[PDB]
Amino acid sequence: MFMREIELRGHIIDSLILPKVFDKILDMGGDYKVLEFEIGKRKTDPSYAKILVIGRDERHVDEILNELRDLGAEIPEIEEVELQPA
Amino acid sequence: MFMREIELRGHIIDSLILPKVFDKILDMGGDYKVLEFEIGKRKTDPSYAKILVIGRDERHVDEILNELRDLGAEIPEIEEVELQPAEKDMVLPEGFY
Repeated sequence: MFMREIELRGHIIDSLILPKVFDKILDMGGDYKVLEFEIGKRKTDPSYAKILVIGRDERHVDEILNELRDLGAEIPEIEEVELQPA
Repeated sequence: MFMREIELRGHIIDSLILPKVFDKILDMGGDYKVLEFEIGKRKTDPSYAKILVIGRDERHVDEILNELRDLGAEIPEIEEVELQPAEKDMVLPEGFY
């Protein structure tokens, strides 16, 4: 099984970024674990979430990744950060 | 300086609940610090947040907690509760900036 960790930075709180991300991951046969979650220090700053995505194999997982990038685009004010060797 | 710990439970994310809790505490002259945050296994499960509430004294913090208690009673997706500390004395004196 292959897994990669991604991070969502930005307006995580009142958006559907996370549910949408979670639905996508599961929709394609993957699973996730939220490894870190830090809320925006004041009700002003960017929260972030480190999500661990888990798959059968690297091509599988990456196919999910790429779709997760596409979601990042549409939903406004959320940045995706790569943690590992891209 | 007094502190009590509270916990929100339910649909923390995709709510405005958090910014509302924070706003209310700040409006009333307290400060808060988010201590823990746990997400459920599927978005249909409940998450929870532990938040420490800090005011000038117990009387006043109790005022805040009661406002926060009424907030949770209004919003249906979430319940609010207080946590008893494993420590008796929850007061801090002035200093520590």
